[PDB]
Amino acid sequence: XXIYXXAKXVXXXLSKVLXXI
Amino acid sequence: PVFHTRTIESILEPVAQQISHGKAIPDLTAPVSAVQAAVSNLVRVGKETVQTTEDQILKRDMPPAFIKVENACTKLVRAAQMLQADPYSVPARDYLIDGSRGILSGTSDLLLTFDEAEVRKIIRVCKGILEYLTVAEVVETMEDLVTYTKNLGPGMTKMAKMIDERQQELTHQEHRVMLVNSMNTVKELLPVLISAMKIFVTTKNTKSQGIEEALKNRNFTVEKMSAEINEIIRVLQL
Repeated sequence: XXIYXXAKXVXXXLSKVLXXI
Repeated sequence: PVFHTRTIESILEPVAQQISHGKAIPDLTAPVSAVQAAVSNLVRVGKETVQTTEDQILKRDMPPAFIKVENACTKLVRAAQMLQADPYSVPARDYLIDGSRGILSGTSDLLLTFDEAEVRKIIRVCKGILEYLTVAEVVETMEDLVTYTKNLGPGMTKMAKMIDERQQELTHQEHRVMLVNSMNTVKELLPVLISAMKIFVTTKNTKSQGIEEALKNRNFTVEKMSAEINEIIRVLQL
């Protein structure tokens, strides 16, 4: 479903924030 | 805790690990802004899935999950603002932490909720076969058995293919093995039931006393098949 791709796009985004500490 | 489903795991495991935490914190507005865009899109898809579904449980459980990641993303957007003013701000440090934590939880909740929806669909496929087994006791002619086999044949098939595709997805192994066994038992037991019925119908249309016998092997087979399908349903929910 579209749900999975959207959730992954939030998971990725969030990772990039955290990989900056 | 372990994400069941190989799919939820690939989505949430990388970041669940990272969320396992000083001095300088660089300027997070660019990245935090990409989280904010993605969570807006998630809420979008959520609302859609809600108005589009016929599942009552999905309708009341999914919204509280968008909201949770929505308010959690707010905490992240604000923690950035703050950290730009004072990179050493201890407040800001915590909003970022709780902010991310909230985002992990809500997303996870949202998916746990969506996964339950898919399981009910599957559960209902099973209940269909369970219904149609209770109708076995009314077949008395030899041409009514032909009707029966024609409907249940393909029905068992659909169930099998779909349980099979479901188990491959679970990330727990015992659960995977319980399903596979139970679907095998039921599949082996189908020709047994037909043969059982075929015997009943013949023993009836000929009148031969061993009909007490035939009727109870038929029934025993219906029961063993039902006991298993209920077991498939139970396991589906773990």
